[PDB]
Amino acid sequence: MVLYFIGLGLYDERDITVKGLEIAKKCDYVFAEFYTSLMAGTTLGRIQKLIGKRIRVLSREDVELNFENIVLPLAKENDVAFLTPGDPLVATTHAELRIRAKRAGVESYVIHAPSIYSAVGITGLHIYKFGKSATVAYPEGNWFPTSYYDVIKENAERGLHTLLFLDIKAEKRMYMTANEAMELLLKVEDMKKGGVFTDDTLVVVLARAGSLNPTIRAGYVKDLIREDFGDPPHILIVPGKLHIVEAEYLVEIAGAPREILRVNV
Amino acid sequence: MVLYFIGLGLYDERDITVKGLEIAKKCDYVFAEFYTSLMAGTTLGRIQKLIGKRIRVLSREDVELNFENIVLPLAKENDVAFLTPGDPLVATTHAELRIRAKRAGVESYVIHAPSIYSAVGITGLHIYKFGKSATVAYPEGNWFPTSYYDVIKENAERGLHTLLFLDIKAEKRMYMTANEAMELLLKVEDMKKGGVFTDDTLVVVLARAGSLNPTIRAGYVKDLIREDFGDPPHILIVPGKLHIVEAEYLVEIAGAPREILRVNV
Ligand SMILES: Nc1ncnc2c1ncn2[C@@H]1O[C@H](CSCC[C@H](N)C(=O)O)[C@@H](O)[C@H]1O
Repeated sequence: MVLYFIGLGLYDERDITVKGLEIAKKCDYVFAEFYTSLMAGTTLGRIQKLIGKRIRVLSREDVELNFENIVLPLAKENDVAFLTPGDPLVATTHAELRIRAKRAGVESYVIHAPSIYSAVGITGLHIYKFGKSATVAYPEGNWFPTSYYDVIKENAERGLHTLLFLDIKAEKRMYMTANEAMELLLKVEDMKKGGVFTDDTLVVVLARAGSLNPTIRAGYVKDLIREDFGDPPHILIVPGKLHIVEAEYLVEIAGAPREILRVNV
Repeated sequence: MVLYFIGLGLYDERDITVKGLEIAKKCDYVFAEFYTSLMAGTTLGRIQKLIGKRIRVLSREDVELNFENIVLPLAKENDVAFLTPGDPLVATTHAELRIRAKRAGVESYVIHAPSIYSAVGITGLHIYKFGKSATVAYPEGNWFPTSYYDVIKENAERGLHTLLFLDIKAEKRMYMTANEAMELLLKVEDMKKGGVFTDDTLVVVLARAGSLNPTIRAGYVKDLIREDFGDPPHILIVPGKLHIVEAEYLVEIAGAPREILRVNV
């Protein structure tokens, strides 16, 4: 009669909360989705070993089209867990699943976990200064989406930071790198000429948040565009004007050039 | 030797990540602060029992004025952990503490935990649509903070949602309720008269996120301003223009008036 939405956290199998783990262990059935994002620091096998139960993986179609035929029927007479990378319901499509549960007469509860949305606090940038967020999508064929560029423009003009989620082909486990994102943005700039993203733009790259050894780097595009930030996942942030405290953290912790202390504050 | 900043999560001792728990258990000294937020579902004793270590609680003065005199000295020859509610670097000034650690020649690591900043996803509002955030602070003496009103105005004009952290005076055991925040906002509205926050404004309240049964309510200020949302902590949200699915979730899950389903595109 109960469905638990449980977050797995940021990077590996230990990023789930104690609450999430203990509840998952006592569930009769455990399902999981890895299409909204991936858990780069672990494997399905390691998550399964930790929880001590078979993990039934579901595709985007299984969920979006058949959630009520696959998960809810069992949740009706058993305790069922639905694992998701990060924090449940951050992904835009997850919320509606609780309405499906209600419609089916199934109680649902949410067990939170760390999300990249909040983990970016490790960049030293003040969380309250983050504006609207966006996703940088790979252009394909004759389609060249650029809405993320406008998001940066609107946040930056108001002195706000912009969190940029990078494209991920979950199924193929292929990640867009911060370098690729920077090239795209430079390409978009050359087309819109909005003076939003150039070689002189200060950016912050956060890779493998959740790991004990994430890569946190800050600097100008001209210098970071060909830098190796390590294995995925990568997150790109275009900060707005900096509070001196934010700048000092970027210099001392993220290796930012001293120049940001006088150019970006 | 090393210093770990470990988040404890949203509501109780089990909101800590497995990674955080396993590391805390092996530290030589464990310190913590409980003034940045309120964990309403646990006690110091329960946290101490879970980690199996005595926890030395520090006050705001201890941290802000003497972190480098109380904590860092021990981290030079021991493994030390500093625990905090929620995520250690969200809506706190703890990031600066990493700079102090560096200058003291101490390596520091960050272990994330569920944060209210991302847990708001449980309201059904799209996380990427949240703009700049703000804090509603208690007026003191002749000083009456009003910056949060302008943040709402700015976000709303862009169609973005506004997350409002509510004030806390830990040593006095005072936790601002959503009701008190709404009352303060109505007063700022009468002063600035910008039509930003009125009796007809739609708001969302999230109380005790992290618990299995948090209070999630949506409705007009005139109806919710006197409603009992239960024990603190509370967070207040002023949505921008709603997507149809956001409205559906607020109606189905947060008990919002069915009329909001009819969005004015
Ligand atoms: N479980 C919870 N439910 C509702 N609001 C919460 C909450 N935890 C924190 N808050 C809100 O956030 C304020 C503290 S701000 C510090 C937040 C913390 N670092 C985190 O990551 O969550 C509180 O006064 C309250 O308004």
